[PDB]
Amino acid sequence: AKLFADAFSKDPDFYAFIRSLRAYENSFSGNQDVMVMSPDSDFFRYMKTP
Amino acid sequence: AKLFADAFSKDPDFYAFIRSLRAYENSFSGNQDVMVMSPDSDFFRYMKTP
Amino acid sequence: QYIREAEAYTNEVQPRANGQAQRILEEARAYKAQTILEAQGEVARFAKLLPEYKAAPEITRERLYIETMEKVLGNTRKVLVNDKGGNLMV
Amino acid sequence: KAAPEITRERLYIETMEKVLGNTRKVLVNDKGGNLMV
Repeated sequence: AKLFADAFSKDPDFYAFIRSLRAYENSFSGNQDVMVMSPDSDFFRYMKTP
Repeated sequence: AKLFADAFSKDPDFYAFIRSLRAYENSFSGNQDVMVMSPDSDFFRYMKTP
Repeated sequence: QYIREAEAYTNEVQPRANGQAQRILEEARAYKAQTILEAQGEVARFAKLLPEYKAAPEITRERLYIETMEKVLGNTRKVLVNDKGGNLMV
Repeated sequence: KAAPEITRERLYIETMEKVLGNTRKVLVNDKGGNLMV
């Protein structure tokens, strides 16, 4: 634990970011998980007309 | 009980946090469950635009 | 004949009661020993873990938080739906 | 630390592309309505 702390205390936000983005890959790993979204949401913003 | 009481009375909050996470781990073990979040919750913070 | 076979049963059944009684006592003793030893193990582990948390509080936590949430979302079917919902009569 | 925004954006895109390739999806306008499994 102390080795982890001394290492990762350099930049908290980036560690949180990358660790969450790697947790996501393992979470939703081959399981039925329906997801309702809008074409007006954030990630699909390049489906609009231009 | 005597041993545990002499044990944990150095930081009540930390013992509260731990021994609760292991409770969740050991309780949600069975695949029989279903759970309905909302995308605007906290754990899925890093799923918006940036 | 029936009277003497009943007498045989009377003289035979009782000792096995002493047998099973001693067994249940000894099993209770085993339970006692195991419980106290497990208690010592847990207290020692927490005692060792605490000071390094009292070193760096904020990042000791979020790592633990994420590491437990990974498994808690590991084994449950999940249905992500937006809020402002009205009713769900399955 | 060399260039934050570009690496952050690329990581976001890659990880979400991987995650949306395993979960079933239904894409509907969420202006009003409700449903049950």
